[PDB]
Amino acid sequence: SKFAIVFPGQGSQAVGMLADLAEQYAVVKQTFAEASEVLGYDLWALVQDGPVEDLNQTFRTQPALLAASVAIWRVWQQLGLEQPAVLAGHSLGEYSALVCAGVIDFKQAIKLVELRGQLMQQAVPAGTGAMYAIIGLEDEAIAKACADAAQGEVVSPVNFNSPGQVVIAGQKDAVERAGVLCKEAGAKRALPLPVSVPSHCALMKPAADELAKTLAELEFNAPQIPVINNVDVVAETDPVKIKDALIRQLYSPVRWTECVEQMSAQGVEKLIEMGPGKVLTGLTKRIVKTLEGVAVNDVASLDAVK
Amino acid sequence: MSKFAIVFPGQGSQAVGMLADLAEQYAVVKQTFAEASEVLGYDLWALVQDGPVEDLNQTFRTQPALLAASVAIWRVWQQLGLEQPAVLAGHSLGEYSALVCAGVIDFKQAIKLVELRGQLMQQAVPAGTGAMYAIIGLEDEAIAKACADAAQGEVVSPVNFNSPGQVVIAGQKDAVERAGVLCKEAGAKRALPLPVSVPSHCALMKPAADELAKTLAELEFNAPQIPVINNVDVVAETDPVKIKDALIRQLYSPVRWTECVEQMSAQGVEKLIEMGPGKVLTGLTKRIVKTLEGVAVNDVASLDAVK
Ligand SMILES: CCCCOC(C)=O
Ligand SMILES: [Cl-]
Ligand SMILES: [Cl-]
Ligand SMILES: [Cl-]
Ligand SMILES: [Cl-]
Ligand SMILES: [Cl-]
Ligand SMILES: [Cl-]
Ligand SMILES: [Cl-]
Ligand SMILES: [Cl-]
Ligand SMILES: [Cl-]
Repeated sequence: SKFAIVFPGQGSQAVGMLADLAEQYAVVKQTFAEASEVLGYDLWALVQDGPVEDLNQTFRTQPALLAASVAIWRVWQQLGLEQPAVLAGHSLGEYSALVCAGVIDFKQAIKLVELRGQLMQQAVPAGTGAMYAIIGLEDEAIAKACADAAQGEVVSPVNFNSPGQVVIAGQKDAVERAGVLCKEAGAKRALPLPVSVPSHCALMKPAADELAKTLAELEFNAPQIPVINNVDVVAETDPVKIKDALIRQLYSPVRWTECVEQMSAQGVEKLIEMGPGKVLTGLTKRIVKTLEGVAVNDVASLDAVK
Repeated sequence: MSKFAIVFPGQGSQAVGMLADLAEQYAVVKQTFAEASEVLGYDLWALVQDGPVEDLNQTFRTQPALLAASVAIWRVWQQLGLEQPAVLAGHSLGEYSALVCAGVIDFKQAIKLVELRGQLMQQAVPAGTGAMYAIIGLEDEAIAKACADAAQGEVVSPVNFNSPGQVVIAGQKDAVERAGVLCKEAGAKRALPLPVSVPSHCALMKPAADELAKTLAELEFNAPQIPVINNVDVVAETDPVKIKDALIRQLYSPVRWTECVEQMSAQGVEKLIEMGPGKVLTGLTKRIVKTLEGVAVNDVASLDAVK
C-alpha cells in the first residue's frame, strides 16, 4: 500500500463529532455502545451533547477519541477499502492504532485509556507542572535551552510535531526558565499552554510504573498491520515490547516528525487522519513537503477518499 | 420555519480544519477570512486550516477566528436567501458575532476589536494567579454562597450561568480552589478545574475592561437590524452607546446564558439555531428548555435544514 493511517490525540475532540457518519453507518453507535458498557456511562451522549468541560477531562477524552477512531476504522473495514501500509498515532492515538492493528481488545483498550488519563491527572500536584510550545527554533537549540534551564529539575522536549513546532514540559519554573532561554536563542514564539499535566517527561515516570501494572493484566497480540511507536519510531512486533513502548511513551517524548518521516522513507505517499479534526493533517505536509494528507471523519471526507 | 433565534459560540468551539467543506463551495467564506486577515496582518484562514493549534488556541487568535467563522456562515445563509431570525445572542465572544450579523459593528472593525479584547484579557493578571472551575449539580444561590465562603478577602465569583446546574466560577487561584471544595461539600456532583490561565468574567477584568472602553470609543456602532440579547443584563438593547457599555461590563461580569435562552423563549422563539463551528450551544439549549433545541448550521449539508 502507498498510504498510511494516523490517529489523533488529546485536543482533537469536539462536541458533535461523528454525527454525520453515525447517521449512515450503524457500526459507529455500536462502537460507542461497547465503550459505554465498560465505562458505565453513555459515551455517545457525552460526545454529542457535552458538557464539554467533562469531555475535555483527559480520563474521558481518551476513551472518547479511541472510540471515535475505532468507529471510523470499522466503517473503513465494512466497506472493504484497501488496507493501509502502516499505522501510527499521536500519544493517545497510538492506542487507537494498536486496537485497529488487532493488538489490544477494544473494550479492554477503553478501560486502559480511561485509567491512563486518571493516572496522568493524578501524577503531579496541579500547578507544579507546565507545558510550552516553542515555535521557530531548531531541535538542537531547544534541547540546549532545556539542559541549561533544568538546574536539577525536569524540563525536556516532549513533542517533536513538525520542523519548528516543538512542545517542552516539566516542572513549572524550569519550563518557564527554558522559555526565556528559547526566546534568547531566537525562537519566534514561546507559548505557555493551558495544562496541568506535564505529559511525556520524567515527571510521569511514577504514573508509568503504575500503568505497567495494569498492562501486565491485559493480553496483547502481534500487530496485524505495522504500528510505528512514538517513543522509538519502531514498528515493534513483540507484544511485551509493545507494552514496554507504551510504558516508556508516557514519560518520553513523542517523536512525531520522525514517525511521519519513517512512513515516507518506506514509500507511503499519503497520510489519512482517522479521527475528529485535522490537527495531524496540518503537520503532515510540514514534515515531508511531498506527502499528501487528508482527514476522514464524516460522510463527505469518507466519500472523497474511497 | 417556526419563529427562531440564531446563537453564536465562543472560546472552545474552534477546531483546526473548521469550515473547510463550506469554503470549498461558497466563495464568501474565504472572502470573509481574507477581510479578517487584512486587519490582523497574518493569514487567518491558513491558521484555522493548518494550525499550529497552539497558536489558534491563544485567545487573541481564537476570538477573531471564531468571529470570522460565524460571520462567514451568516453570509452564506444570506446568499442562499435563508429566513431572518427573530433575535440573536452569543456566548461571550459570540456576542460580538451577533452584533456584526445584526449590523451593529463593521466586520473588519470587530475583528480588530476582538483581537484586542483577547490581548487585554491575557494581560489582565499574571499567569498563575487566576483559576476557573466548572461546577455541576448546584443551584446558582448555593454557588454564590460557596464563593463568598471561599473569598477570604479575594475575588471569586460565578462567571458563567450556562444551564440550571452548570455554572463556571473564576477569580484568584487559591480562592477558586477553596470554592471548588466548598461546592463539593454543598452537594455539587462535580467540581472540575479548567486548564485556563485567564479568570474571565469576574472583577479581576475591570482594569482590562477600562482599557477596552478606550477602543470602543473609536468604533462606530449602529442600531441593530435584528434584536440582540446581551449577556451582562439579558436585555435587547437598541442604543448603540448602551451596547458598547454592555460589552465593557460584560468583560468583568457573569455571562447569563441560561437567562438569555429563557428570554428568547419569552419573545416567542421556538427554536435556537447554533451558527458556528461545533455543537456546544446546541447541548446547552437542551438543558435549559428542551423544546428550543434547533438544528445546528456549519457545513454544507446542514444548510439544507434551514432552507
Ligand atoms: C425564503 C426565506 C427568506 C424570507 O425572508 C425572511 C424570513 O425575512
Ligand atoms: Cl483538550
Ligand atoms: Cl474545558
Ligand atoms: Cl494523551
Ligand atoms: Cl504570540
Ligand atoms: Cl483534509
Ligand atoms: Cl474560557
Ligand atoms: Cl479553548
Ligand atoms: Cl483552502
Ligand atoms: Cl471570550
